[PDB]
Amino acid sequence: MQPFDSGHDDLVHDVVYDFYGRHVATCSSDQHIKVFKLDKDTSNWELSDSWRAHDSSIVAIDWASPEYGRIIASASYDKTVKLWEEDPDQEECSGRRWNKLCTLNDSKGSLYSVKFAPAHLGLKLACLGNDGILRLYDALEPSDLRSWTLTSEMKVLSIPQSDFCLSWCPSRFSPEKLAVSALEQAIIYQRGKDGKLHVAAKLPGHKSLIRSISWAPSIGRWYQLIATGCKDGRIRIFKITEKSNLQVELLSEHDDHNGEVWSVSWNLTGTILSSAGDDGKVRLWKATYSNEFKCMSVITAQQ
Amino acid sequence: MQPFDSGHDDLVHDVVYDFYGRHVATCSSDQHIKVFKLDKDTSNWELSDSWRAHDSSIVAIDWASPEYGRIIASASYDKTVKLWEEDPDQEECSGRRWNKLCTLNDSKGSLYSVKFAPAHLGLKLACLGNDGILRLYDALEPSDLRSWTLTSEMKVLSIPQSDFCLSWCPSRFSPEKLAVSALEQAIIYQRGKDGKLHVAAKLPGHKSLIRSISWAPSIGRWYQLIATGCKDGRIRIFKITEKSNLQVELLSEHDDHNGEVWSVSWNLTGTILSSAGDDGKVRLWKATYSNEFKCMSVITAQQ
Amino acid sequence: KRDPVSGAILVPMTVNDQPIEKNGDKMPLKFKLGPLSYQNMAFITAKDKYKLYPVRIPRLDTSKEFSAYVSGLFEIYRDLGDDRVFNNSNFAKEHNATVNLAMEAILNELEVFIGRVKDQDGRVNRFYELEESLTVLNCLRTMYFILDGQDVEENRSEFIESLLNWINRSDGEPDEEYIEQVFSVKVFETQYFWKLLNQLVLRGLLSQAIGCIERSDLLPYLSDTCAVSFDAVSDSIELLKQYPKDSSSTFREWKNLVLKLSQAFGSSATDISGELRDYIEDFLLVIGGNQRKILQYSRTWYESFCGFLLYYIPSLELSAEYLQMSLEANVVDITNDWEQPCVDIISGKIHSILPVMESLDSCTAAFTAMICEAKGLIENIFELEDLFSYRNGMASYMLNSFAFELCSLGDKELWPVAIGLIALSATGTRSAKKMVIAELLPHYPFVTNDDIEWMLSICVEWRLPEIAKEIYTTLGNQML
Amino acid sequence: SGAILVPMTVNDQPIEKNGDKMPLKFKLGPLSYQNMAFITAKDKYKLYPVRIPRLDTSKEFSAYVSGLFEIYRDLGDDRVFNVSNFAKEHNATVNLAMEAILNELEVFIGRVKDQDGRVNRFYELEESLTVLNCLRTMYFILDGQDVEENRSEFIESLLNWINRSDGEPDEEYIEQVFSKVFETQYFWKLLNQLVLRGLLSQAIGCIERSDLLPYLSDTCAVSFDAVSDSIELLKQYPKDSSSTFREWKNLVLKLSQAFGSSATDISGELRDYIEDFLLVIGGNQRKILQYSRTWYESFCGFLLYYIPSLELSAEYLQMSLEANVVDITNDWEQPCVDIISGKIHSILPVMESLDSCTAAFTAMICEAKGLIENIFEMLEDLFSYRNGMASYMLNSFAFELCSLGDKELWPVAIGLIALSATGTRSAKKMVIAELLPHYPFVTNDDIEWMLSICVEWRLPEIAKEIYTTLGNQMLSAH
Repeated sequence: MQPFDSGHDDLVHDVVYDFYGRHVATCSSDQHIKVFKLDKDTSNWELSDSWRAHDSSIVAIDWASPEYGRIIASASYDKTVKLWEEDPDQEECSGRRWNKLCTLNDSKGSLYSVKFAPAHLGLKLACLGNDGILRLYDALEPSDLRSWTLTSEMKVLSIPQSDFCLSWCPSRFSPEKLAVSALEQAIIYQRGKDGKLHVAAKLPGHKSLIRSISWAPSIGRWYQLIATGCKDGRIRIFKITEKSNLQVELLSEHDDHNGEVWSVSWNLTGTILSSAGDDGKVRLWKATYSNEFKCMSVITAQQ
Repeated sequence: MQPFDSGHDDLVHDVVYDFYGRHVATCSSDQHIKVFKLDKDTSNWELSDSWRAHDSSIVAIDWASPEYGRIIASASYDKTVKLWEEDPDQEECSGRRWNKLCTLNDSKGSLYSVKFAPAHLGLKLACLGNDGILRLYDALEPSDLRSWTLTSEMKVLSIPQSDFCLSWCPSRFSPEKLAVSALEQAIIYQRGKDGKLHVAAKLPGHKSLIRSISWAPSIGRWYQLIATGCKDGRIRIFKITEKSNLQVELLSEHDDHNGEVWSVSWNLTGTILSSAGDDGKVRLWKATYSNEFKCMSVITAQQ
Repeated sequence: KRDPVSGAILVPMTVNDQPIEKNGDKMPLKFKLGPLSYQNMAFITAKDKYKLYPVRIPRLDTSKEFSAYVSGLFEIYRDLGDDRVFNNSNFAKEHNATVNLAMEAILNELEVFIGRVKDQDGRVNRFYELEESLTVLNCLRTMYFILDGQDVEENRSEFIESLLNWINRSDGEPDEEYIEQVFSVKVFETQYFWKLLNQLVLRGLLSQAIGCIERSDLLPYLSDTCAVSFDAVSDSIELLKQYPKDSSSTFREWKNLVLKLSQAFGSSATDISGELRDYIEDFLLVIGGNQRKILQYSRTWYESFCGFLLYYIPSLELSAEYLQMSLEANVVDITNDWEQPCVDIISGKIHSILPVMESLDSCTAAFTAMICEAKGLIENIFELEDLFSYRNGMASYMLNSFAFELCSLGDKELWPVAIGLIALSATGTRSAKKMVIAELLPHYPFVTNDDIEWMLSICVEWRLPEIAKEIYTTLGNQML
Repeated sequence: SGAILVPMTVNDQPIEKNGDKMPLKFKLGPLSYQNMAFITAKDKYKLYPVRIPRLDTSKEFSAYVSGLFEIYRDLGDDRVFNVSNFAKEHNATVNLAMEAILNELEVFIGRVKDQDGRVNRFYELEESLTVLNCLRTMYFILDGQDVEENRSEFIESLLNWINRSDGEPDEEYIEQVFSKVFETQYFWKLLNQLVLRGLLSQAIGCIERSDLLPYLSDTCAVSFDAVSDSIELLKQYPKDSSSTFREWKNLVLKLSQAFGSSATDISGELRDYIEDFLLVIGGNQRKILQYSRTWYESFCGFLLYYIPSLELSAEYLQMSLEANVVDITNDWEQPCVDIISGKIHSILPVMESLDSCTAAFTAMICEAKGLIENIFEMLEDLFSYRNGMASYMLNSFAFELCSLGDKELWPVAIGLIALSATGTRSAKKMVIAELLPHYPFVTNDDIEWMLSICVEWRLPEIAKEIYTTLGNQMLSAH
């Protein structure tokens, strides 16, 4: 496990995996998007392509389900979200191996996050920015991936040192819903019976900026689990059970990091949870028989 | 539980309980035998009678089963064993409340021990002295308690610091047999099929004078238990199982006393074992589920 | 007033008449165990040492309360008839029912004994040992004589009621003495209040809990300062007033309202202290069941345990996991003989509770094993001819032991209970029981004629006529 | 703070001690062995592929996993426990699957040894085996019976567990003890130690190396006989007949009683040394504990020489533990005290730590044997404390396997979920409906097995997706 050079000039914001974990998408403030592939025989990550995608810092990125094709979405501070699709009729590392499908620019504020909705809800995505407005976009007609409709708008923080996050609920066997974090707030939106979005619940306790929230795959259970990494040094794991209105519990709460917990991610099966922070360490957590989380291992970056 | 005065001038050798534990027989070198009774209402030991019984130190004493009447036997250094029977036609403390039934004087050496055999074997007794000769005597005709026959003679030792002990096997459901200690030796005698006594086994390990041996009541078990207090500071509990030829084991061995263990006695039910020694302490022992003995309590005569 | 080192209880012979001086020569101390437990004898074969020392076995019980307690437990024993052992398909369902009942019967007999020992003022030492026993049984009952291998869902009221009993009867705390140390001599803002409040909650002492709140900050600081939190703190008090003790369903609904309440408050107007703010969120989290917080305000492993069941998830499927979390938070206190035997219960290994109880009281221990064998929690595995060993069940052992022990107690009233236990012994040959009685009986402390009849009647019932030869051969020589 | 700690990189880590706390970010990947760490900061543009600590990608493992899965599905209905020969036969086929597992694990252990890679794994595995070796001896041989039912199988298994837990007494130490005469304590402690462990073969060997034929045969003739026909008794320690034992112990005790009271033409010390040797063989608890170095040597001896009855197992454990406490150094000693004492559930967590796999199947076989059982009581999917504890662990291990990236074990994965003793069929359907899209298909055969499961479980949409997928992907090649 030797590190490789991203090749970015400025700072790298996000790194995201494709469906099979054989590819990775990267975005930096150098206004470039890079895509790497894990060569099967060499087992070394190599550059598939890189290109100038935005006119400002490209903060968030994400892949769409293989089911719809090779599609990547990027959010930038230039108040825009762009959609790209791998055109295999172009050499790799040709700068033109990915084509812009379109540019959604309804946002009037820099964009902080962009996540694709679970494939089982169609080609749908959501983004959040400065304007504290959540926005859902749908490729209503997968026949033509260029036309995306603005499916929804919601004032997450109707009244604006800030951060924003998004994370849909993966489970195909559960009512469409996604989690949103704006500053210190963390609210959940659920698709109402009327087709619109509604604030179904809130994750309380955050004493400062929520740096990262990840909704865990619920393969095997009935309740939902969504973790958050706050600037106040705590990892929090919320248990959302719907009995209908959502019931919210605070399963675990960890401060092991002593400092901002910048990134929280989940396993493929939602069996393992990861946290990273100032302390320059990454901790992994599994759940016990009573559902409290224990830390199973700690990877350091220090020295 | 305040101590009472025996009333003896010289030194007290033995103290023995009647069948119900409501009476006690005492003998000293002051050549006197005393019998105390536990007054029911006062719960104070009071003198029933005292009288000059021998012409030398009366070392050992013992009561016969209530079944045959009020009978006490005494062994003395004047090479004699005497038998007494309470004559209730005489005032208590009249010196004439106990009558001599007879005087067995076959011994040619001072007598150290005298124990009555389990009532289920009839009115029988055994004594041991200097002449290293064991001797059994029988009141073959309980109709007349004066006639005692010499039932057996056995040379426990070859050639006449010296201590001797006796202790029959209580169990009515077990072949007549008794244990004898001479100096450092400890041998068991069993009634042969031929009516005579025979050396069935030996208790090995004693590194010096055996001060006391007591055969435990075996109510509830298939094996016999006989404890010994040696001058070498050890309490030893031997397990004798006959499969009849006797199989001998060494269950427990304790040195807690650090110094001569002078007296070892058993419970009525043979559930509790007692040891006393130089250290001026008395320890009580019960057996565990695995039959090793643990000390359950320690009484100290130490200031 | 007693102290062990060598695992043995060390004690003095006499208080102001001990014959041996540590400077003195080494002496020949001799001791003879008497036919009467309470009447033994120690003496010394040495010059100028002619006193006899009547000694009685350490911790012997001659009290009336005890012989009553023994008799009372013997009833419950012979009354279980065939249910004393463990073999319609309801035979299983009915067996358990009559046994879980005998268990309540025992607990009672013991609570009565305990109560009577409290009123007379002899050694506090016995009262203590007995109470510890009860606590251990109180745990045993809750964990095995209520749900019969089922889950708290089958019988919630009986379980929770029993659990709360065991907990608030182990240690006097939080004793009212301490509750008023938290009130005398700015404005109940230090943790002392909340640690005490959450402690009462964890112990199920809601009645008292609400009382503590309605003593300071509820109606004044809140109602005036912040109106948002006033509501939270008050309709939370309301939720406590109605904690579901009977319906497993009402609980779920209950916990939902509790969590709904904490979610609301959790994200709302904080017109109160930065500290007081948290103090109430922690209070609301404990009620909700947040394990993290339950452990936090727990002073002993058992308050953690009780709380997990009361607020988190009421399912003995997590009992093991609960115990572990609780023990990491606060280890087992070895001070009191009861805490460990309870950890052993809650964790399965029940046999290791017996030795301890045999130490507190030989009697209770014997019947506790008996009822455990009946319930099928412990069973013999073993594979001349007499049994008073590890051969028959462990329970058999202890009962026969206690039987034997009773024979030296000198109480004629308990001699039937003695012979009885040996008679009804779940295992052991009939001839084995014959031999044992053949030897124990000659020792019966007969006084009246009625006694001699009961005595002889047993020689009949067991075919020990030869034992009656001796009863007569004796009777003839007693008069004389 | 709680578990492990490992370098993100050995000679290339980005964060320097006592510097500026930075934004370290970490994303778990669809592949256990392929995750990623990075930093959002200036001049920090390297990506750090990280793999989950203690992950097993070895071939030996996927072989081990497959092998255990066989033993699993082969137990058919015997995988569960129903409440008169159905009982007797059930136990028989289960106690057999247990031996099957022990084997699969011993083989794995052996193969891991041949590859001088991280022997940290070899250690963890051996500990597991020891724990199982104890578990088997105590519950998968006598089935609630006593050592009298099957003496040879028991004693043979007991001696195995004991002389496989720790290498001692290692031959290295045996020859540290062989350099006036061997009337040393070190000799007897070693001799009695071999006796307590049942290593009589070796025991006799130690005697036949010094003092037997010379000092004895010459000095004292009385004790020569004792020491020699005692050696003879060892050569014939009854391992098959519970009856031959009783007779055996009788001769042993008869021998010690004879010597015990006889001619001492030898040292005052050497005298005792032999009586202690004779007492240990006889079963004197006092002495057994004495020459015992660990609680398990005391335990083994009590059973071997005192009384072979698991009715005293609890009493034995206690005596043994007072003599020598539990060594917390090795993760196995405690789980064994827990077995021997009843509480078996508390052995699982420990084993889940040594190896998640072995732990899962150990619970499975324990549920089968009826040693542990679920007590628990809208839409309800289970991968929780709801179904058995064993269920949990197996499904956990199943899920874990899906991120392992080994296509060979994906059937073992889906299999465990399928054959899960409990849990609704529709519950198992949903679970597979989500896990399957992630199968790492390579060949066509693979895609068929893949689709065949959509059929077997009625997953049409889950399959059309599988197709649509291979569709776009294939046309993208034009």
